[PDB]
Amino acid sequence: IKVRENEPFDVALRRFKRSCEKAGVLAEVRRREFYEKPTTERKRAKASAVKRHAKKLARENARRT
Amino acid sequence: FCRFTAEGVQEIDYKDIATLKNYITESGKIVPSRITGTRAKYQRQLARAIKRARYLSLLPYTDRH
Amino acid sequence: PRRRVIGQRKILPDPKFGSELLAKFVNILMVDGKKSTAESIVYSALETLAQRSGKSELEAFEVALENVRPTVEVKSRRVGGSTYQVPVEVRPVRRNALAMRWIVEAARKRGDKSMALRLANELSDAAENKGTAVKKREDVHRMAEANKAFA
Amino acid sequence: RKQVSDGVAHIHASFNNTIVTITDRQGNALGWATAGGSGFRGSRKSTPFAAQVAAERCADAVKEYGIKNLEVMVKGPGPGRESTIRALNAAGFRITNITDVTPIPHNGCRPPKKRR
RNA sequence: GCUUGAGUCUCGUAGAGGGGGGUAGAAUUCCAGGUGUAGCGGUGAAAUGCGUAGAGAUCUGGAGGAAUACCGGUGGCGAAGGCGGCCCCCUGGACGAAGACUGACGCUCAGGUGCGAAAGCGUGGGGAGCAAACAGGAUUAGAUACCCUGGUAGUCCACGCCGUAAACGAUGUCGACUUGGAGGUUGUGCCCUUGAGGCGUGGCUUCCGGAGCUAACGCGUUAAGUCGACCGCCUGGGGAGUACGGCCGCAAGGUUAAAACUCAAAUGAAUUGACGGGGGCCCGCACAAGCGGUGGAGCAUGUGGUUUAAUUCGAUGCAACGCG
RNA sequence: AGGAGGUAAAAAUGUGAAAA
Repeated sequence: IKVRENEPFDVALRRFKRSCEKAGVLAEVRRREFYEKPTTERKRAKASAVKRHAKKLARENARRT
Repeated sequence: FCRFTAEGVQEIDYKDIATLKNYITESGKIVPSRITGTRAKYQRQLARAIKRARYLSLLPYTDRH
Repeated sequence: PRRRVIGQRKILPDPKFGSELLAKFVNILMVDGKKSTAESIVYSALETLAQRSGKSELEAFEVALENVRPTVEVKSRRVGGSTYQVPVEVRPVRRNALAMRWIVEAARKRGDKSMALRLANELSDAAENKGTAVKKREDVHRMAEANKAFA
Repeated sequence: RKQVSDGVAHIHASFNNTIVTITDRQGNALGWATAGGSGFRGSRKSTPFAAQVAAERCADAVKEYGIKNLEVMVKGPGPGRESTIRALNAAGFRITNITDVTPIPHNGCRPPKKRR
């Protein structure tokens, strides 16, 4: 976003776009707030995501590989 | 997993705005401690010192000024 | 519908030279399973095309085939959306096969003649890119350049 | 006319339409755009390919004034952000700064609720 | 009198603890001025509304207010609710290595009192954005629903009133005992500080489970486990947390709280199939990419309805309908 | 691996006595 690439700007260098803005937070910051509906959503989704941290730490299973 | 003021205790302030340019990312945004390795009360104390520069107009609200 | 694909199919060309290329016209010019009645006609349909457009039967067909040869095709694809279209350029296998589709499609109309002499009109028409089969080839060209909004 | 040399392009964008205002370092804007003034009415009005033609309305009707080296300053949303900007690049101009500067808030006034 | 009970003090730690007041920027809203253009808007789709008065829109500037994107985490404080931009004023409770001191001042507690998110009301305001009732416009069997654009009260502030929840870890309060392992957070001790270190010692919590317990799911050091103490609650569901009266409340009602009456149920976990306009994978011409038939017409045939003496009888999505 | 954007509008009633 703060990119000039002074004389050659022939390639876009669009990697500060997606994980920062233009779809990511822009589909999550505007409406549907209630001040604590995120606490009905952070407690569901991050707990579904911090177990995605933990399920690789319980990795030994019926693979046998 | 880095070394800090855990067992080799130190202080962190607001005046050193160049190092306080590191505990925000390059827009003025305070990155969480989760990525930069630091600790919560070593950031929550510093979060006031971030805003004490933002109250004193040194590290911004936004990159449009 | 899902996994396995066979290779090529095997049709039987005209009795002067082995030509699977020209047979694809002929087998689609084959109406009602009748190779025979086509064999009387598709030679006469090739009698009128070649020496009135200019070339012999090697390259006189692409006078009336490369001019009706498309370059763009469109189809509707949604990933879950507003029922929109995601188009692609088609490969050589289907492209000029679609060019042969318009010519038999133009073969039916313009009726005061025989099937032999109805094929005389459009093959002579498609030779100089003034074909009614080419007219349908010019309609498929305008289904690009504005209807490619999703990719 | 004055043939304004330095311009500042405010692509005041949304998903469907955009009132692009082709300003300068002053702010004065003789050129404009909408994706609705071009048209493609209906579902196809919700396209930044139409904002591209709106940015092509920012790429014509001003060749008389010659809007040289410019700051792309796009505000607002739009999920097709590789369509609206490069048509302004296709004008033959130069983009001095490629900025997606948006008025990002601190949540001062209340938002309503939707998607039911 | 003593001390392991409770508490006080010295030396340190922490933050949205609570009440009030100053003060900043971005976002957005209205408007003046320069430039300028025919569209702006919204959704599953569309329209409403608005714009030629020169809107949406860019920059400078004036006039506003509350919430604080990221920092910010099952982390912190507290009786609960609840409370996070920064600072200031008053003030609050808790934890710990190491000690002194009063010397069981300990625990709970109906009545009574105060507080309590939220909405409502009375007096005067903030009044920008959003927003019950309302109008117009689509979908629609009605839409008096979901949806869109404006907009009354409200959301914010001062003093009182109502004193109510899913106030939910649905688990009251206090104390003791009772394998643990993996992290977050603030303290912190002995040792060589000889690098983000080796090994212990408390509190607040998330996850898996042995002993034990349970109807089951499951709780598991904050236990539904092992015991003792005080207060409160329950006696089949529904009727009803309604009514007469009483305390209180301007109002809206809260609270204590039945009965007649009806049924033989009501309620909860789990088991196996079924169902979803839930999903992944796989298959069938289900579909995408094609040619020709059925449906318009002549002819050949069966049933139903009908008429009639019966127009044998049965079948009546199908897989009965060129069937017997 | 660690994490984000796009993700659903039309189809209702079976109101009643079918098991050792």
